[PDB]
Formats: sequence, structure tokens, C-alpha cells
Amino acid sequence: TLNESKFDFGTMVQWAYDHKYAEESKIAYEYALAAGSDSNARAFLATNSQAKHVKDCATMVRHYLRAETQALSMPAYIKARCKLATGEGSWKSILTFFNYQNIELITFINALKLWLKGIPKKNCLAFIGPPNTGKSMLCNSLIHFLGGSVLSFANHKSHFWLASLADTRAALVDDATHACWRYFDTYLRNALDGYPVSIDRKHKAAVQIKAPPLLVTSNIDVQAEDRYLYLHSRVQTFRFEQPCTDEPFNITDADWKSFFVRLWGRLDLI
Amino acid sequence: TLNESKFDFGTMVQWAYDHKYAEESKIAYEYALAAGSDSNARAFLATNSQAKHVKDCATMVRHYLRAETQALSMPAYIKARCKLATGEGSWKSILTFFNYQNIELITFINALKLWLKGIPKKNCLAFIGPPNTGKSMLCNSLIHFLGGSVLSFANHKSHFWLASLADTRAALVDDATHACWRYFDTYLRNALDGYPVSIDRKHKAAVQIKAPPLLVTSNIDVQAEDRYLYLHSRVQTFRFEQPCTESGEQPFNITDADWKSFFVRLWGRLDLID
Amino acid sequence: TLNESKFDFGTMVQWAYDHKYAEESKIAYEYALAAGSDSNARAFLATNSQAKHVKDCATMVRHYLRAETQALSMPAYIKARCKLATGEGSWKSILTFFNYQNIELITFINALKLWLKGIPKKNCLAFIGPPNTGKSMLCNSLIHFLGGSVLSFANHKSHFWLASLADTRAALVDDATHACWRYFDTYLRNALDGYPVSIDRKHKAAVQIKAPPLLVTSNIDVQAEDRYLYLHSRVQTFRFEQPCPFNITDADWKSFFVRLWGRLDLI
Amino acid sequence: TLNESKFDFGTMVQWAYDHKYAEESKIAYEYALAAGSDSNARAFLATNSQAKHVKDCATMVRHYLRAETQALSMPAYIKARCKLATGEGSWKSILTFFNYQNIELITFINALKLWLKGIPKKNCLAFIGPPNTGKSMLCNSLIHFLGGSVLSFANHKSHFWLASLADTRAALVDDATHACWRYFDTYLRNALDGYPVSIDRKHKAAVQIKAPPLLVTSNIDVQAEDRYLYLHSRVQTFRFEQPCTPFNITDADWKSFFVRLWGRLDLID
Amino acid sequence: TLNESKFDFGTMVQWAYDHKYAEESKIAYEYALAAGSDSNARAFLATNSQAKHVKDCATMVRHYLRAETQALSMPAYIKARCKLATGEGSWKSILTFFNYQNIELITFINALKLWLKGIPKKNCLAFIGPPNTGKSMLCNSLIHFLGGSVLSFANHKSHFWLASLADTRAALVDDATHACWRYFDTYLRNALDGYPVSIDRKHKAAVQIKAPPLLVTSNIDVQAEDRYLYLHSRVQTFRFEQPCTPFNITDADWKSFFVRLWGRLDLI
Amino acid sequence: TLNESKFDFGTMVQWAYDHKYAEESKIAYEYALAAGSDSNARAFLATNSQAKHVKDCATMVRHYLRAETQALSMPAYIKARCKLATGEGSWKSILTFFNYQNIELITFINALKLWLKGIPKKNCLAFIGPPNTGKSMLCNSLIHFLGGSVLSFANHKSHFWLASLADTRAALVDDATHACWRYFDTYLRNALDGYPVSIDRKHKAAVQIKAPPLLVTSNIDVQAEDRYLYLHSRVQTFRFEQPCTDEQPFNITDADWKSFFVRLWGRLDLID
Ligand SMILES: [Mg+2]
Ligand SMILES: [Mg+2]
Ligand SMILES: [Mg+2]
Repeated sequence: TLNESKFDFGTMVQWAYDHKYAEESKIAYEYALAAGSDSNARAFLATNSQAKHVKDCATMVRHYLRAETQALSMPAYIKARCKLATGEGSWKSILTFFNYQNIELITFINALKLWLKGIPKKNCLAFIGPPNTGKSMLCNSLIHFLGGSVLSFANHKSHFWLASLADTRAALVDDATHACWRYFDTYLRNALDGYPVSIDRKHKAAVQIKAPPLLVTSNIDVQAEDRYLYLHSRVQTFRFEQPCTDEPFNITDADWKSFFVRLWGRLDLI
Repeated sequence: TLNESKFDFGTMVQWAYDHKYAEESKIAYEYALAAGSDSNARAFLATNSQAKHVKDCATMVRHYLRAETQALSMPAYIKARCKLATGEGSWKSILTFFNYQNIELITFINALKLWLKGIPKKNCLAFIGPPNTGKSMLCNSLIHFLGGSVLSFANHKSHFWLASLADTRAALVDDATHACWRYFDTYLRNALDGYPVSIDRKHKAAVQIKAPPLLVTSNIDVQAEDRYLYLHSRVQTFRFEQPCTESGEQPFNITDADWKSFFVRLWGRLDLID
Repeated sequence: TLNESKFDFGTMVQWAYDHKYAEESKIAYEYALAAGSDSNARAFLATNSQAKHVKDCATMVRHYLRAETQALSMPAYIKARCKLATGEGSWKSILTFFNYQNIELITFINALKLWLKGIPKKNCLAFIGPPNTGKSMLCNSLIHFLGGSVLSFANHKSHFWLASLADTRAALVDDATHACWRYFDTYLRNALDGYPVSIDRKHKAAVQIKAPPLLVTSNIDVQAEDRYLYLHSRVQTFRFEQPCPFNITDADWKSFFVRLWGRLDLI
Repeated sequence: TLNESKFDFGTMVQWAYDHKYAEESKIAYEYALAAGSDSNARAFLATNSQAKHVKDCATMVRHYLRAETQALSMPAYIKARCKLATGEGSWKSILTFFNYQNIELITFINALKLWLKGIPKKNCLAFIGPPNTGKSMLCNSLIHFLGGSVLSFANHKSHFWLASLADTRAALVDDATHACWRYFDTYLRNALDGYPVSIDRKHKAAVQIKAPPLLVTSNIDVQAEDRYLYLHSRVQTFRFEQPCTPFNITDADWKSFFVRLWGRLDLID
Repeated sequence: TLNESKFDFGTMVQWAYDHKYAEESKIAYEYALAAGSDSNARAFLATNSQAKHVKDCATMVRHYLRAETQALSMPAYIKARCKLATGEGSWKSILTFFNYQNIELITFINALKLWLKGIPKKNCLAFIGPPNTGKSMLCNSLIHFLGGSVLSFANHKSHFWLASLADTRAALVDDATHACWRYFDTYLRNALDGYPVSIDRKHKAAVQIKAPPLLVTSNIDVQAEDRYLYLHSRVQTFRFEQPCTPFNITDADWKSFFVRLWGRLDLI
Repeated sequence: TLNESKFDFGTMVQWAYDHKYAEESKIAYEYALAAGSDSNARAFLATNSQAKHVKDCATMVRHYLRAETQALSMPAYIKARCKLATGEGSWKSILTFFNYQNIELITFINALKLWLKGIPKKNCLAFIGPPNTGKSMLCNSLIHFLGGSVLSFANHKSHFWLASLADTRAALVDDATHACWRYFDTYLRNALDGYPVSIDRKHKAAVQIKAPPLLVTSNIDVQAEDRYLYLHSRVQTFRFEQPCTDEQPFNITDADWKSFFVRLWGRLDLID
């Protein structure tokens, strides 16, 4: 990784942004390789304050990626995620699965439509059923396509476990336990009703935001439980009953792309 | 975007202040956009210390914004908030709602007049009743109009969860559970009173300040509960009993313009004069 | 506000000190205003380092302010506090109120005389009774007159919640609940006693310092409670039984101290 | 040592990288030595900001080294672990150990092959048996060879215990207690199934990642206990029955193992 | 005050050292005062980096002061402390008090002699009894005379609550509650014995240092309690039973005390 | 002291290293005194950044010292530790003490031989008994002689408490309680096995090192307790039952160990 034999920070930040590198060690290493055929990368290794620049650069790119994701409307955002979708699947892969899980495409399309706008009480789609019915399967594939984030209720003892809600456009709380559902009930009523929540971030002061769209998976039916009365009118549920087990379903990013490109009209994304 | 290519800090701050951009990412990104037709934004992308300038800009803006909000009296402040609101509105929306909850508007007016002045033991209004009675609805609309902040009891194990009290002119805790009331009872009587309190802020120094007016929504009626005895005298309760939804429509929705109408109409009786 | 447009730091500090502006936001903003008719304020908005100047200014002003407060004897200090108060006032307001609570003013004068000197086991006065008996009312007015600080037990899980004790000449804990009394009993007897106490400051290192005089208000009568046995000796209790609202101003206290100067041993 | 007397930082970093020194103290010391014969090292000692340069050099090196290893394929990584490990080595060492515990070698090779590929349900090999059957012995030896990390699940207090997973190519859970298995059962199905998990770290932001391959050692046979029904298809148990008190597996043993069985572990690059 | 208007750092440090000003706020303020008749203090208010200078000055003075204190043996140190004390004083004040508590002064002298040497298992003296028996009174007067530090168990949840142990020659814990005694029992046996301990300091590296001689006042009799068994051996207890407040030991009293009992306290 | 009226930092570091001053307090003060003769020390006192220079100097020094110390073999190290120990002393007092506790010195020697090489399951020696049996004093004298560190379970809630396992050649946990033994049982297993573990820092670097030979003193007998079964084979226990409750109590010193090590150098397999 030859490191030896006037530096503009702009040019570097640019390069990092273009390549979507946000992480210092990557930025550092990757720019050092570019220096074979890049004058500014060559000038960088001549600098004494490399470590400072690598840091700054990460901070710079982290600022931009974060703030452009926030700036785009939900349609433009989905549009962006469609462009990122490589390979080729089909929206049919998705329909086939719902058919298998005996749920209405139409029900889903509506739910999703309103979930995407983050309309109050329509902001949270639960995917409920016993183990191995492809709940994780579908939800994670959707989050992936969407550029979402997974929240782990394991980390709930720290209140920072919600930090990413100040960032994503969609979020998934995987495998909800009772603990977790009543957590929702206790603390997050406002996330469901589209009122503001103070989300604490680690190295800087907390921010007040509207909680982005939420997915949940669970073995637990909230609508069928009395102790979660508040949740009934705020959580849209879908039950999966059907096994997915061979030593058959794998929704891809292109599957979702086709799904959105094709039902774009029906999802009110115009 | 284009992030690439002498800089004056003040100008960037001027900019950020004008656009009321206070938050680092927005400041950096939004300015990087201004780069196309602003030589200062172009120069910003030429320096090696952009990260720091963004950082300092946010500090500077926050300083100014806080400072100007604290300087204003309640009247002058509400005045500026009225100036900010837009759209079609009427105080009748508010009247209708209180009337729907079988509460005379004057009862609320009397309470609000004192609450706004932050008079001791009158510094806290709680809206209380069964689910879906428009409690969060009303309180949030008001807090929004006032530019107040929401406190999130989910963050209460942190020292800094109260940090906003050093800045806003009104504050809301939405859906106070039993754990929540107890915390308030044990640790926060005098803030509920609107007495001076030491508010700890993250990176900065603790600040001693008059606790701003408080709003609470809750399913728990503190006045009826013997175990919250000591909260009875410092919390004025409004009981919302009537449903504000079937899950067909939601008929009651108060806008900023409704409050603008409200304060303008009732400027006199809320003693917000000279 | 205008934020755009050779800078001298000292002049900015001078300014900040003069106006008693000690906090960064206020300093920054208020100085940016002075910019219309102040070349140094103008020059401040021209520098690319204004962020740290505001920071340093705040630091510098609190250094001075703290240092000048600490330097004054209690008499000299109260003197300056009297100078500061304005408006119409009378110690009678205070007499009336203690009389209303069926307490002779002299009982309070005696206790206060010692409390001000920060005499061990006498460093803490507690105002105790059922709700709405003007406990917080009185204590807060006094703390205000004195320029003392409020302690917020709510922050007690932090290391720095006592940090003001390194600066003020008097402190108040308003509405001590059982949890509050217990914490004090367990951890802070010496603080109550007004003995030297190690006080953790946020970014600076700790200081060993004598703890200022203390005021507490509470519904809990510590004197009557066997489980707060060890607090009985270090806390003088004033029972406020009568309800009410009535108000004590700074000018009332000014009148109070001026009138009772000699009787308070303030030489 | 001499620490007395124009400096180019990159040159130092270059040097440090070459000798694989990621260690402030080591860096500082070694440079100050390589200095009566390096114009730059001399120049370094002339500078007043030496302390800063050492700190930066470390940072810079640990960046490069970390980033260069993160970028390898699993096969390429093992090839690196093979270069890195030297000594008296034979795989005969391991084969007899398996033969002693009555596990067929091929059962293990296969399992490892699919494990190194982090295929879901093939992502977590448990080694199970009563105290003192060389479970730690073997797993530590392997994880060491591979440069993976060791995790201890205490109880509640273990909040950040997974923090290393954010970074290693492989990991070992040392003596899974029953509660540790319940933790998997409750919170880790996604990790085992190939899905992202949020991993909380100390004084930095949480990360989301695919869980590295896991080794577990326990006295608790999860295949037997129905209260862990959901792990049965996700965890592959190797049972160690025989007590051992001599056997000892080394970096050099694993090297020989991997080189010998390379084609059979499907590492073809 | 005036803070407005070539600066030598060393001179400010010299000044600060001379006046024993160790505290940023005091250093800043007190120097800004010296500005009327000191060209260096004037120059200080001309620099734009005065904030850093105040900070570095305190650091610097702290360095020197610490280093001086650490260099001296116990005798030489007490010597310096005696030199510092002023006023009318008599060891008889101390004698009378111990006699009032029905304790022979020699009992205290014997214990104090060893305590001062920081001999293992003898490094901790505890003054114990019902309220208002002059416990805090006495221990505080001594800790003051010695220039020792108070530890505040209130801050024990912090890593640096023991940071002063890297600097002072004697330390006091005033009113040890049950929570206090337990913490000591669990975590600080070695510190009570006066063995080395790793002391965490704010902007500095940890130092391993002999925990200095300890004083404790308390209402709790550790020797009588079975659950504080492991403290019995490392804690010498003086029981103060008789009520007092009048009784008031000054620095000059201690000066008299050490001067009189120099040989008898073995201070060669 | 005098701290008043170009500077070269390397020169200050040279001085500090030679004099082996690694604490800022000392570096600061001592260099200030050396200003009369040495005129770099003079330059130092004329800089406005004196404070930083001290800070950086301490850093720089302790870097070097840590680095030479790791480079040494255990043999060569103990040698330097003997070279460092001063005063009159004898190994007899070590013999006297074990014999007092009814233990053959050779039981101790054997253990120590293996413990110094850091052999798996021999890496930790424990001295276990009722209060007042010479446990702490024996261990401390050894650790002191060895230049090792004393870990404080007080700060255990922050992993940073093991930071010094990165630097020192031997460590002592004085007076282990149940809480502390449980800690070993879950975390420090690998330490008792020769397999490297990850040590953290306040100045976050996050290294991995083989764990130094450990000493523990305790009123708790681990071999007697099942909740500590793992530790049985990995902790070598020396039971001290005889009390020393009767001006200056018994005392082992650096010189006592110095001779102990010079005399028993052979038998301890320290040969090279
Ligand atoms: Mg009150
Ligand atoms: Mg006392
Ligand atoms: Mg012991």
C-alpha cells in the first residue's frame, strides 16, 4: 500500500462522497490506493495532517449522506432506491408470496401507501405469525430495498437504541416480545400517532422528530390482546401462517423495484 | 451534490440564521447547495476545515436563537409566534372542542392566563381522560404554535433529558404513565411549580433558569389518586371524556392559525397587554 | 439580527463582565447586537474564530465573577446584595409572615445569624409543613436576594449536580422528598454541616471547599422522624402550618438586613 | 536509547506499516532507534510535535491494516492467517483429538466449510459436553488462528458484550450458560439467519451488520432441550464426551490443517 | 475591575506559585488585578489566548505544588505545616479534649505516631460515637492543619472521587454511613491498609501510589459489628461518648502539639 | 523554585528518560530546577506552551519505558528488578514466613517457577486465609519488588480497570471478594489459559495481549467452592492460617526478594 513518494480537501470529500465511503479507515486506505493515478491523493500522503483530514472527511461525508437522505420527499427517495436496485427480479415474486400467506394484495398496497406517508395510526405495520412463516424474510427484504434500519430491542436498556430513528426513512423492530410491545405502549405512543419524539443521539444533543414508518415482526398478536388496547387502532397487522422450510422464498431488491415501479400509481407516489 | 471546487465565517452564520438552520447536517448540506450561486459557499468547499465551520456555525446559530427567544417577554414572544402562523383559522375550532368536552372556554382561558405567566403552583396544566379524547391532539397543536418542546420520558435515565427547558418557552410531556408521574413527584416538584431549577445541558455548563410552563397529557387522573397527593396543588386538570374519532374520520384538528385567531381575539383577557 | 458585516479579546470580556453576561448564548447574541455602534463587536464578526471567543469569554467572565464573590466576607457580600436590590420594601413583610406562621421573628434572626456564619451543625435551615404554607415562597425570595443557587435533586445521578456549591454563598433544595432526605443522610452530612467538601466541576478538576449555608423546603418533618435521626442535630426546623398569594420582594430583604445589621452580627 | 539530535509523516507511516507496528509506544521507540541511519527518523526527533506524530502514525497504520484485512475474501483472509502463523506444525495433532472425542473428521471439515461461508443455519457450531473435555482448548485454538474474538455473556451487565462482532471475521462464545442460549433464542435468530443486527458499542455509534460465524462452547445440549426448539436447525452440535488430563492445538497445527484440507474446505480462490 | 487595555508565561506562573494560587478562576482574576502595577499582567490582558494561559498556569502551579509536597518526608512536611500555622495555641486544648472524652493522650500519641508513618493495618484512625461529641470537630482541625483533603463519598460513583489521594499527605472521610463503610469494605481494604493503589486522575495518567493515612468520623462502631469483621484489624477506633457543643482546636493548637511531641511522635 | 527569566522537545525527553521521570508533576518541577545549568531547561521556561511540553514529555517517556519493558524476557526483566532493589536483606525472611504458615518454601518455589513463565493454568497464584495472616504483605512485597501493578476492583464496572495489564509484567488483585472471584470466573478465564485477551483504554487504542502472571489474596477459598469450579485447576492456592496480630509487624522487603531471586535463580528455571 505504498504511502510515500497542494492538497485540496474538497477534492477528497468529493471522492469519498462519489464512492459513498463514510468510514475513516476505508476512506484512508482507499484514497491511498487512488494516489497512483490521482494528484490530490498523491498530495494527501505528502501532508503531515493526514489523520485530521481522514477524520474531517468522514465527518463531512457523514454530514452529506445523512442530510440528503433527509431532504428528499418519500417518492423521490423511493425513486432513488429504485435506481440503486441491481439485478432483475419481478414484482410477481412478491405477489406469489402474499398469495401463499393468503393475504390480499390490495390490503397491503393500501396499508403500505399510508405507511409510506407516515399517516397517524397508519405508521406501523406488524407482521405477525408463528416461527418460519417468512416474516423476517419479507420485512428485511423491504427494509433492505428501502435503506431502512433494524432496531434491536436487545439494546433497549440504553435509551440510545432509538438513535437511528433520527435518521432512517423506514425502520424495522424485529421479533417483538411482550416486553417490546408494552415498551411501544409505554414510551412510543407518539411514534404511532405521528406526534414528536425526543430522540437522544450519542455524541450530540437530542432531536425532536416525527418517527419514520415502522415495521414490526412478532409471534404476538397485539389486536388479540387486551393489555395492548391502545395499540389496536395504531398498528396494522398481517398474519402469516404458512411454513417456509427446505434444507423456497427469497424476495430480492429487484423484486421490490419491480413492485414499486409497477404499482407506483396505486401507492399514490405521484 | 458537488462538494468540491476567501471564506468568511460570519456570512455562513448570517445565512444559517436567516434560514433558521440550526442543525449541523442541514447546515452543511444546504450550504453546499448554495455553492452554485454563492462565492462564500464555494469558498467553504475549498477550505480543509469545513467540518469545523459547520460545527461552529451550529453553535453560533443555537447561541443566537436561544438568546433571542429568552430575551422576549411572553407577550412579545406569543406576538412573534402569531406572526409566524399561516392559513385559515378560527378560535371557534378551539371553543367547539372544549365545548365538545363539556368544558367552558373561560375555565381554560383563566388557567392559561396564569400558566403563561408561569405563576407558582399554576405552572402545569394536565389533560386527562380515557384514550382518544384529543388530549395529545390539543396539547401538541398548542406546543407547536408556541414553538415549545416535547420531553420524552423514554430518555429519563439521562441527565440531559430536560436540556430543552433551558431553551423553550413552553414544554409538553405526552402520555404520562405511572412511572412518569412518580418521577415528577419525586424529583421535579419545583419545575412543575415553575421555580428556578438547575438544568443540565450536554456539552455546555448546567444552567439555572425559571422552569417554563408545562403541559401533560395522561390517562392517569392525579387529582383522584391519594398516592400523588403532593401533585394535587400544582397540577390543574382538564378532564377530556368524549371520543375524538369511529375510526372513520377525526373531526377535531386544531391548526396554528386557530391559535393565532385564539390569542389575537383573547389578547386582553389573558392579560398579555403593555 | 446581523451576524456578518482588529479584534481585542479583553475588550469583549470587559464588556461581558460590565453587563454581567456570563453565558455563551447571551454573550454571543448580545455582542453581535453591539456591532452597530462598536468597532470591536464589528471586528468580532469578521474573525473566523468567533465560536471559541464566545466560549473563552464566558470562561473568563465566570472566572472573574466567581473570584470576586469568593473574595468578599459575608457582610461585604450581603452589602453588595443590598446595593443590588430595588423597589418598595419593608422588613415588616417578613415579620408579618413569620407572625402569620406563629413564629417570633427573633427565633429566625438568631438562627439566621449563625447560618450566615456557616457554623457547623447550624449550616442548614429547613422550612417544613403541609402544602401551600409559603415555604418555597420565602426560601426562594431569600435565595433570590442573596444570589444563591438552586440545587436540583433530579440531577443527583450526575457527578456535577453539586457543582454550584463551589460558587454560591447560599444554596436551596426545594421540596425534599423522602428520596432526597435519604440521599442527604447517606452522602452529605458534612455538606449540611458546612464542613469542607470536595466538589466536582464539569471540565475543571474538583475543588475542596467549605459548603455554603443551606435552605431546604419540605413536607417531611425530619425532626419527628426516627429514621432521619442523624439529621436532627444539623437541621434547624421552622414549621409553617398556616396556608394562603402573599409575596416577599428583594426590597423587603434589603430592608430586613439594613434594619437588623447589628442584630445579625454583620459588623 | 537516543531521543535527541525536514520530517515527512507519510514516510514514518510507510515504515510503521511495513514493520506492522500499530503501537504508539512501539512505534515511538523503534523509530527513535532506526535513527542513526534514517534521515527522517532523525528529523522526527528534531520536531517538537513528536507525541502527536506517534499518535497519528498509529491511527493511520491501524486504519490501513484494518481496512486492508476488512477487504479480503474469506479464503484470502485465511491465507493471511496462514502466513501469520509459524512453528512446529501438523494437522495430525487435530485429527487424533477428534478421533479421541469420537467425531469423524469429515463431519467437522464439512461443517467448517459451510461455517466459513456464513450460510444461514450453518453459521454457528456448538461444542458440547461435561466440564474438562477440551472444548475451550479447541475453540480458542481455532479462533486464535483465525484472529477472531472471544465473548463472555455474563448476565444483564453484559450489555456491550457483542461489541466485537462489529469487527471480527469470526467469534466464540465462551461457556454459554442457559441464559446465554435464551438470549440467542430470543434476540439472535436474525444473526443466525443471515439478517442485519444492530450492535451497540461503547463511545461510538451502533452499527448494523451480518453476524460473523460463531463458535459456542457449553455444558448445555441445545438439540436436546425443546425450550430452544428454534435453535435446533440453526446450531450444529459437536459432542465432546472424553475427559483429557495432554492434547494441545496450535497456530501451526491449524495452518497445516487448512493447507492440507484447502481443497476440501472449498476455499478455491 | 479592568480586564481591558510582550507576555511571558513563566512570570505569571512564578507569580501564581508565590501566592499559592492553584485555581484557574482565582489566578485569572487576581492577575487581572495585578494589571494596574504589573506590565506582565497588562500584557496578559493584551493576548487573545488568555483563556489558555490561565488554564496552563493552573496546570503548571499544580505540577509544582504536587511535586514539592510529594518530595518531602512526613517530618519535613509537618515541619512546613507548623511553619504555616499562626495564632495563639496550646497542645493543652487537645489534651483537655481527649481527657474530656476520657481518653489518655498517650493512647492517641501512640496511634498517631504509627498512623503518620502509614504503617500497614495502622493507616486508618476512626473517631466514633453518638452525635455532637466533637468527632468531625477534631478530625477536621487536624486535616486542616496538615493540609489534607476531604473525600466526598457523595461522588463515589465517579472514577475520580479518589483523585486527591495522588496528592495529599492525609485524608478524611467525614460521617461514614453504612453505605460508606460497605463501599470501603468491598473496594478499599488496600487503601485503608495504606498499600499502593491505582489512582485515576482527570487529564493525567493513572498513578500507583501508597494510599495516605486516613481519618474517618462516624456514628457506626465498626469494631462492634460482625458484618464489618474484615475492617476490625485495619481500623483503630477512638470512642467519643461525651457531648460538647465551645471546644475548638485551632491550627496553632496542632503546631504546639507537634512541637511539644516531636520526639515522642518519632519524627527524627 | 524558579520558573521564569529555541526550545527542543527531544532534548527534554532525553533528559526525562535518562532520569526515568514519567510523571508530569516531577518532569515539570525537576526540569525547572535544571534551568540553572542546562539551558534547554531555560528555553522551556520561556515558552508559553510549557504545560503541553510537560504533558507530551510524560507521554513520550512512558512510551519508551513501556516499550523496553515489553522487549525484555522475563529473566532479563527480573534481573533489572534485582539491579533496582536496594538495602540490606535476606531470602531467609521469606523462608521464615512460609515455614511460619507451615509451608515448605519449595512448594512456593515450584509454583513460582511456572507462574513466572506464565504457563497455562499456573498463571495465577492465590494466598487464602482468615484476616491477619500476612497474605497482603507477602504479595505486596513481591509485586513491589517485581514492579507490577495493583488492580482495583473498585473501578471494575469500567473495563478500563484492566488497562495496566497491557503495560506491567505482573499484577495483583488485593483482597478478592466473592463478587471479584465471580468476575474471574466469567471474564478472565482466557487469562488463566495463555490465550490472549482484549484490554481497553480511556485513550482508546484497544489492544490484545497475553495476560501477565496474577497474584490474588482473599479470605475466600476457591478450591473449596463449587460456584468457582473452573478456577480450581487454574489457580494455585497457598493457605495462610497463622496470624501476625502482635510494633512494626513482619515485613518482607525488596532486598529480601532480591536475594531470594539471586539465590534461587537456578531452581526457578530463569537460566538463559
Ligand atoms: Mg414548595
Ligand atoms: Mg460529624
Ligand atoms: Mg488483606
